[PDB]
Amino acid sequence: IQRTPKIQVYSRHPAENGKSNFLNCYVSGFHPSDIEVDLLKNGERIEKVEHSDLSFSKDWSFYLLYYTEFTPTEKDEYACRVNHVTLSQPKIVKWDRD
Amino acid sequence: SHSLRYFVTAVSRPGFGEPRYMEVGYVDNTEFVRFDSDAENPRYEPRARWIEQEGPEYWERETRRAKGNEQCFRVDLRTALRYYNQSAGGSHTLQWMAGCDVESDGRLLRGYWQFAYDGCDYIALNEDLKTWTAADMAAQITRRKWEQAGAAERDRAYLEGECVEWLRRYLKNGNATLLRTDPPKAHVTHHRRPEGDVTLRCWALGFYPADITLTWQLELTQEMELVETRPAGDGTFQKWASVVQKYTCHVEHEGLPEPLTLRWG
Amino acid sequence: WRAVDVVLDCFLVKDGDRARASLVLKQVPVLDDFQGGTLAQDDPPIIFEASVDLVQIPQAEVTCEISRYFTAAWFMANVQVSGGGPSISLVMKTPRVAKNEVLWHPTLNLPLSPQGTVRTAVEFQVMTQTQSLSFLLGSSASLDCGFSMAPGLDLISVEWRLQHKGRGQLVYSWTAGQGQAVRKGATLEPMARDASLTLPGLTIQDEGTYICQITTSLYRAQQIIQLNIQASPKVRLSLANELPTLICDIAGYYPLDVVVTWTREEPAQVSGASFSSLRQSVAGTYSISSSLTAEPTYTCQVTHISLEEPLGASTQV
Repeated sequence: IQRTPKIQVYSRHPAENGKSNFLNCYVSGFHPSDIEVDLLKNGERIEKVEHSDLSFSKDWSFYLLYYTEFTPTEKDEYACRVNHVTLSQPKIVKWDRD
Repeated sequence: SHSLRYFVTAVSRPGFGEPRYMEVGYVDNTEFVRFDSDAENPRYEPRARWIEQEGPEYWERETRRAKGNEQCFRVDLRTALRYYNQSAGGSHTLQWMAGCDVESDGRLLRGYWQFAYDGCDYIALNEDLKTWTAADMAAQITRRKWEQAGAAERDRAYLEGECVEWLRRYLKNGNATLLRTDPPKAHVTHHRRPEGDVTLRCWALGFYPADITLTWQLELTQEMELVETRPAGDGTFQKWASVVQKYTCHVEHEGLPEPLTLRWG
Repeated sequence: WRAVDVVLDCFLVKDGDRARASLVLKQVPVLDDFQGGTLAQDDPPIIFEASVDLVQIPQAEVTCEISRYFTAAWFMANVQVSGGGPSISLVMKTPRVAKNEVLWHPTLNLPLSPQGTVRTAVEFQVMTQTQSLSFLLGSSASLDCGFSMAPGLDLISVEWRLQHKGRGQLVYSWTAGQGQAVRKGATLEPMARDASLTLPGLTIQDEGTYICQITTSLYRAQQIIQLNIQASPKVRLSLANELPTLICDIAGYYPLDVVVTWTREEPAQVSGASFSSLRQSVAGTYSISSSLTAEPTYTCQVTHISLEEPLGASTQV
C-alpha cells in the first residue's frame, strides 16, 4: 500500500512584514520514501535549504521538514512543490500568511 | 506517558549493490541515536545533545548490533523476492519497529514489536504479548515457525526488561529535557470569508510536549476543523482549530489548574 | 451434475520450497497422467464447504499453497481465488503410520498410495467469501467468516483481531459458552458453522485489515478480510480578493489522493492551479481547497477514488 503525503506549509512566527523569521514546509505520512520536495519563491525554486535526514513514524509513514531563515515581505508569494511517486503531477501549496 | 522506540528500515536500491539500511531511535517523538549507511565513516552517531553523555561501549557494542541487524536484513530481502516473484528492478522496502511504552508511575503500560513490508503490515506481536498475528499468507508461516521457536519469550524479555531499564535511563539521566512543559499562548483569530464561509481559528503555538487537546464550544461535536500536529522549526509545535454568537475555545495542556477560555478578543 | 472432482495444482514451499505439487478435492456438492510434479489426493467428507462453485474458470487467478504443519503427518493448504472470489484454509491429517507400507520421494516420508497419491482427508477448514470490502463512513459492514469442523476436534475459541496504521487490537473473542466485544458491540449471531462478523456504524478507526482467528482442539487456523472505508466529499466554490480569486473548497473526503484541474469556458482544460495547506475534521475526514485567480464560465471538476462530479461558476465583469 502506498500513502499520498500530507502537506502543511507554515511559518515559525505570525507573518508581519518587519523583521526576520524562518519558514518551513512540513510533509508527513507518506509511503514510499521517494520524495522530492522544493521550496519555491514567486515561482522559482529556492536554491539551498536544509534537507533533514529521513524520519519514521509509528505508522510506517515517514515525515520530513524543510525550512529556511529569511525575512518575509508583503509583495511576494511563497509555495512548496512536492513530487512523490504516489501523485502523477507535482503538487504545489501556498503559505497562507493569515 | 513516555516511550522508547527503535525504527529500522531496509530499502531495495536497484542497480546498486548495498541496500539502504537506516535506524533511528526516539524517546517519545524526540529523535536520538540516528544511524545511516550513507555517511562518511559509518557508525552510530548521536543527534541529541544529552545523549552525547554516553560511554564508548554504547557506540561499539551498539554498532555491532547495527551490523547484525543490517546483514540480517540484507539476507532477508532476497528471501522476500524469493517468495514473491517480482521484477528485481523495482524498489521495495521492509521496516522493523521495536519499542516500549511506560507510564510515569513506573508500571509498564504496553510494548510493541512489529514488522511491515512495502507499506503493508506483515507480522506483529499481539497485545497478549505471547502470541503473534500475521497480516498476509507469507507471514503465516513466519508466525507459526516463530511460535514453535517461541520467540515471544525472548522478545518479551527484551521489551519488559532491558528496554524499560534503558527508557528509565534516558528519561532519568537527562532530566533537563521536557521543561518546555507545553506553555502555549493560545489566542483566536477571525476573518470574514465571502458569503459568510468564515471560521474562527484558535491558535496554540510554541508548546512542548506535543500531546495536547484543542476544543471548541459555546461546537463540541462534528464541529470545528483541524490539522495534524506540526512541529515548528524552533523545536516547538503548533496547532489551530477553526469553527463554522458565544463560542469558546477550551484547550487541555500541561499547566496550572486552568484549561483555556477564549472568544473574539 | 452434483458429484464433481476438483483438481487445483499449485506450488509447495517449506523452509527450515521450489516444489510444485497438485491438490485434489475428491468429491464436493456443486449446484448450477500429465502435469503432476507432485499431487495429493484430498477428500472432503465429514466436512462441508459453502460455495464450492469455482469451476469452468476462464483460464485460457486461483493461487493455492501448501505447508506441512510441523505417526501420521499434518498439513495446511490455503487456496485463494484472485479478484472477486473466495478464500479457504484447511488442515489435512494423514492416516496413521505403519511399519509395513513405506513409500515416498524424496525427503523420506509416507505414503504415496498405489495410485501414486497421498490419499488423505481434510478434517477442519476456515473459509471467507469476501476478501476486500469497501464501505462508506457511516455505513455498517458484515465481514463474513465461516468455518467447518469434522465431528471431534471441537472448537475452543474464536478471536477477531485487526491490524491497521501499524498497530492492532482485538475486536472480539469467544470461548465454549460466551464471549466479549470491544468498543462497539459487534456480535456475529449465527459441519458447516458460521462466524460472520457484523459491524455497525463504521468509523475511520474501523478502516484496516481484519483477521478472523480460530483456535480449536490441536488446530488453529485463520482467514483474513480487508476493509477499506471512503467518504463522499462535499463541494463548494467561492470568490474573493476584491481582483479576483476563486476558492474551490473540497471538504470531508477519505482517503487522500484527490486530483483537481480546471476548465475555462467561452473548454481549454486550463491546467495550472495551486493548492493550500491540508486540513481535516474531528472524525478524520480530510478537507482542502485549491485557490486560483480568475479573468473575464469555469469548472472545478474533482476526481477521487469515489466517482466523479463536476461543477462550475460563471465569471462576470
